[PDB]
Amino acid sequence: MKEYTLDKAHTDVGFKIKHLQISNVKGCFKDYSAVIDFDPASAEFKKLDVTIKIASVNTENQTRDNHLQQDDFFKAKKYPDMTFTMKKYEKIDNEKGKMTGTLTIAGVSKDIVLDAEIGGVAKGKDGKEKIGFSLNGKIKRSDFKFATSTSTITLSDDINLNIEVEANEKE
Amino acid sequence: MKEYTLDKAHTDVGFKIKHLQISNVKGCFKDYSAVIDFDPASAEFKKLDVTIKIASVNTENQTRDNHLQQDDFFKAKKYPDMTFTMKKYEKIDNEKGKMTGTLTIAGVSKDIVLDAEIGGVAKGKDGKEKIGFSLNGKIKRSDFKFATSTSTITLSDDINLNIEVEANEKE
Amino acid sequence: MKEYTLDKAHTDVGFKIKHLQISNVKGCFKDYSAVIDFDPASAEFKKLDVTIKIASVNTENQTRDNHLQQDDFFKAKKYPDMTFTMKKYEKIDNEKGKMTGTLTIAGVSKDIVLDAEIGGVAKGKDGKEKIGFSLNGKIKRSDFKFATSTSTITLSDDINLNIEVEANEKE
Amino acid sequence: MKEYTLDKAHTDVGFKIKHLQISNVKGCFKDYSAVIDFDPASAEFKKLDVTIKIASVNTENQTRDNHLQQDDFFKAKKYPDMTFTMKKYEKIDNEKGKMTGTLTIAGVSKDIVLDAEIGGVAKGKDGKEKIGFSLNGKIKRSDFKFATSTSTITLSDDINLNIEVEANEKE
Ligand SMILES: *Sc1ccc([N+](=O)[O-])c(C(=O)O)c1
Ligand SMILES: *Sc1ccc([N+](=O)[O-])c(C(=O)O)c1
Ligand SMILES: *Sc1ccc([N+](=O)[O-])c(C(=O)O)c1
Ligand SMILES: *Sc1ccc([N+](=O)[O-])c(C(=O)O)c1
Repeated sequence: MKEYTLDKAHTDVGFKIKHLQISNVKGCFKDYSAVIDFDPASAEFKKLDVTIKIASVNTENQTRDNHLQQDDFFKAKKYPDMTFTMKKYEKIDNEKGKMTGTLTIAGVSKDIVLDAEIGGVAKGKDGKEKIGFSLNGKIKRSDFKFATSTSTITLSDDINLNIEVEANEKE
Repeated sequence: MKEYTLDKAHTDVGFKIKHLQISNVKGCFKDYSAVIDFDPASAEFKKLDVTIKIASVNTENQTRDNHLQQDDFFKAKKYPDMTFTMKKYEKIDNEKGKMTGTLTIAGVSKDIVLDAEIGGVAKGKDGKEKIGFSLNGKIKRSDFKFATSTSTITLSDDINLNIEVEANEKE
Repeated sequence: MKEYTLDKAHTDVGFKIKHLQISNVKGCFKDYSAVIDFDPASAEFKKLDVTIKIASVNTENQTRDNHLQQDDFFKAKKYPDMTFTMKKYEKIDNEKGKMTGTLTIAGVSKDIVLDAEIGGVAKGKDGKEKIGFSLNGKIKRSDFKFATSTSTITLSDDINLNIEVEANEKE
Repeated sequence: MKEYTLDKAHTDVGFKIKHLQISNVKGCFKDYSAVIDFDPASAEFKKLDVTIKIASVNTENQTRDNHLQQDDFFKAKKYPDMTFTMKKYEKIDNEKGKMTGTLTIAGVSKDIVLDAEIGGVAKGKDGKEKIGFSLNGKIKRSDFKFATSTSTITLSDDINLNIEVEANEKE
């Protein structure tokens, strides 16, 4: 037998423990188009039709964006775009109204409600109109059979839509 | 009614979705002491007794370390230190053996097994001995009623011990 | 050395693996009171004030119900009741409207919106009025600093309110 | 305006909230074969070779068992069986020893250690030998690239092996 003293300099009294962390993935699309018909006399939307290029997704990360395009997500090869079609705008007042439309994600379509909040209506510098509104609402992954392989535990079943728009009159 | 065109520059077609992420918290203790009796003739440990100052924890983060000291973790005010006491070393060969001892965390004591792996035995530059071994093993939070408030979901019930030691002869 | 044959009858080739499962806790309250002023000429609510006895919770399980009363949940000793006070009803049509009111849980108050859906308005058998409506909406635990000890991982931050009411005229 | 009183009999003041629950899946295999060479003079294993029919899995549930056979698990069509081959038994004493062998799951092979605990050695009623031992150890899903599609969050990366054997001498 013999006696030793630790060399604290090259000794590590260590442990590893596994924990979970919840975080929001925030994201948008760089490439989309829309048709907007709005009546500032009454603060009513008349037609709102949006097409989004799935390809142009951005969640501030280069490799997860590619993965979104694959079979277990968007399947962008087969279904390159997602679309929203307004069916009904029910005004609450000049600032607020309930929008109902058809959302289509990878060929599956469901009718959703978004909360329209009008942030500002104006006649601009040049005497031509502008508006700044938002559309907000929660859709369920399950309702669109979207990313069915991924469990509702790992990734929430709820997606929260926040569409923030500035827009000017045409021609 | 009137027609608008989005100003893509001040429009954001956005979404938020919640996901979970699993990660290892790695950590050690900066301040501990040990008594080590080892016989290089036979590669057997004779006595190994460690005292760790809970206060000196480090998981590479200043604020979680403080939180570890609180009631729902270490309770360092009441139980400032954790201790290991070897009871039995069962040699497998010169590189490997099974160590059995008493671990005490916040006043609760249980007998654990660690896997001893001898990385190197030597007579040094100056003709005095050295050794470099490791002790590895999994303990269960539940076995020590440790952090009972925190669910086995958020934080694993398993803690993985990795004690890496370099040490030299005494006097 | 010697050769053996398993007795399949008293041999078990076994394994254990840990998995997570997501489930809805559904619940209601057995004991509450309300004041309801409604105008069937216009399908508008005028006053809606509810008081719920936290004590009377029921999630189909005797022991979790008790636990709900404790400090890390309702604190029913200090805050025996939760209250809702209508501030504003904004009609959409005769079937649908947006209700805004003050919810109070354990002394913390916040203004919420519920979606009112009128399932049926009637003059009854005896020529006295009835109505059957629902109130639906999502509140956030975090908004009320409710059950702060429990992580948003183990238990959702979102509570989904579904108030289903049948009601008859007074005196 | 008009005043109503709830019909408590057909009124439900209700809520739904999502929570996670951790549970052990326990399981075994009904159909396997083994070759066992053991020396009761020294309490050493000499040869231990097991073949397990993946098909015969049982986790007390008819539909999850089928799912285990599919591509995202065992792929039983391609890889019908899992095998263990002992390479080395290192005795600790007559009750305990460390077993090292090759585990193969769906064509991927890795060397594992199991803790052998001898529960009983005997010469039976009829003067022929018996033994009753157990083999215990943790393997990692990731080490065998097993069920790669399923996240380490939903299902633990750790599988815990508990092989409980009774066995009698041959011919
Ligand atoms: S367009 C856009 C890019 C990145 C992010 N993001 O922060 O990950 C957003 C967003 O917050 O919606 C939008
Ligand atoms: S002593 C020490 C400090 C920090 C870390 N760490 O990486 O968080 C370790 C470790 O990896 O064990 C040790
Ligand atoms: S009042 C009531 C009791 C039990 C349940 N439950 O199913 O757990 C409910 C509900 O579904 O809302 C209501
Ligand atoms: S062979 C066998 C069948 C069922 C179970 N089970 O309880 O799910 C076991 C086990 O506990 O190992 C074994």
